[PDB]
Amino acid sequence: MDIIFVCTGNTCRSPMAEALFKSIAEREGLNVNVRSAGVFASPNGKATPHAVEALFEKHIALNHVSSPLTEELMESADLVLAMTHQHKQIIASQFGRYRDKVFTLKEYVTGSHGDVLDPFGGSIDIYKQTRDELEELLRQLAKQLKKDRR
Repeated sequence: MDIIFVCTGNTCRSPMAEALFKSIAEREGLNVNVRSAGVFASPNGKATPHAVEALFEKHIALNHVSSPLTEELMESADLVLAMTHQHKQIIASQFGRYRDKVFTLKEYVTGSHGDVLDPFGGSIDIYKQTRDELEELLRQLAKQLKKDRR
C-alpha cells in the first residue's frame, strides 16, 4: 500500500507520523510505502526542531523535506490520513476526484471522529505528547493495514 499523512504545513504532525509509522511498520513486518504533505505547506523546509527532537528521544531520525499536496501524491495513494477534520475537508475541496481515499487518522483507526491537535509553536513537551498520541494510533494502524491486501 501507499499511504500519506497530511497536516497543515508538513513540518510537524505529518512528518512525525511518517517517521513513526515507518519504524513501527518495520517492527511489525508490514510492507507499506509512507509519505507526508501539507494542505498549505511550503516545499521550502524541514521538520520543526521540536518535532525532530521529540523523535530523537525515541531514537528515530526525522530528516524531512516539506511538501505541499500534489496530484501525483493524491493519485498514487491508496489511503490518505488527515490530522484533523478540517484538513480532510480542505483536501476534498482541492482533490475532489479522490475524496473516497481521505479520512482523519483518528476516525479511520478508532471509528470515531477526532482530531490530532496542532502543536505548532508549542514546547518540546507539547511535541512529545503529540508524538505519543500519534504513536499509539500508529501501532493500531499498522495492525489494521496488515489486514489490507493492497
